[PDB]
Amino acid sequence: EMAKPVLPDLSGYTTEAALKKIARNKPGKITVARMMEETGLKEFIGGDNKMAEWVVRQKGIPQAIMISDGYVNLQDLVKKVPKQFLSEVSPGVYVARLPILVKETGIFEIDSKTKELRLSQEKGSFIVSEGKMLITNTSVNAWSETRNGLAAYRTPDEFRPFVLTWGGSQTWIAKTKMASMGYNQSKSYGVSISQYTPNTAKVLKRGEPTGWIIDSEFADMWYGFYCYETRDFVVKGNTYRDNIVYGIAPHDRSHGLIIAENDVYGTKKKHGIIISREVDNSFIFRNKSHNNKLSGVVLDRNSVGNIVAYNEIYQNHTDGITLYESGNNLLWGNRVIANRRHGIRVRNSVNIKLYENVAMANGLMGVYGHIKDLNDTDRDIELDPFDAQVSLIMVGGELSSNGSGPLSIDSPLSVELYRVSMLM
Repeated sequence: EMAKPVLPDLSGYTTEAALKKIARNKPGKITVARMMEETGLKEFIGGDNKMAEWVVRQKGIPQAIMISDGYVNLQDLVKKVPKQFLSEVSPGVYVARLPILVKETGIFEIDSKTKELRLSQEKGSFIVSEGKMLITNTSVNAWSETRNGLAAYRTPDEFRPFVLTWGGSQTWIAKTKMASMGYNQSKSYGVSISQYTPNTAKVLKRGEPTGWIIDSEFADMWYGFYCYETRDFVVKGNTYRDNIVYGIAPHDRSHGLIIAENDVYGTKKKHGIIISREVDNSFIFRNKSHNNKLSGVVLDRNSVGNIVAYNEIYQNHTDGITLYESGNNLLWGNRVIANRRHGIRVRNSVNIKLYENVAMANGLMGVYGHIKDLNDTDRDIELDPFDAQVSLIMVGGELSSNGSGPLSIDSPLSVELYRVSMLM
């Protein structure tokens, strides 16, 4: 019998507040130099021996547009960078034919002056930032010069331009549209916020990256959003639609995240929203997650101490919410409606608290709890251990009109139920 959760205040996460976030007074230095001189690029590309695909895209030794030692905007880049590498094809509309690296001391901005920054698929363009970067009231899209359109998704391994930020960086995106980014390659999922690989991290010690993404739209992305060892990142007021694998997908010891008031739908292969592998102490609230190929919302691989609250979770093709091996979480007052399978499913998770959830008209159970032996499976039990136990407490809310019944919990360690409505 606890009190309603205290959810983080979202009032200060606005475009106006984001504009006031970078230092524009000290102009920066613009260089077109070699990719493989830079840690920001080697870190995910690999050694000199991995440079060939880039040599092919660029038809020469691989280069990048590099920003450092101060502030640079897109309009600045256009003037100082050769037209072959960054062209204005119509007013406000640019095509980058090289990648852009914001170095550690760089500060990079795109604003409403830019109608569209097109990143060339053929030429191998992408955006990496180790510094400060702000993108507002504009469009950054993965662009196919061959098709003269968006680099629309076709196959997992086909390169598409992406955005990636490294440890010690800070990023703010607001009122921006991005489409067709990312593919099945490390750090290249689409929009990725990431700490350095552990080897590079024990050296640089740059500390975890952070930032906001607000009131923006992301479409046809491999992952709408991805992060790795990321702190207090904010994702609010966005639309993630028709993305490929995942809508919003925090990973790997990220924490303090705020994922709120997003509308996530139409995910083609998997989940609307997933936090996987020790994504702890985060907040998932007031989102709509619907019509996704698998679950509406997933907590995976020992992702603990989270609050999932007041989300509208409906018409997903499997579960509303699935908890996989992720104990000690609170689900408060979610409305989980008309998902094809279960409303809320809990596998191998203990101390799950279900308070005031409405689970209605799902195809199977309203709430389904079970255990499963994961030893003879593809699971790396060293990296991701598990315990075949399930336990939960349910208080209030309502379970009704579900296809297979209100609840089923098989072989529970313990289940307590208090004043849950289950209508006949």
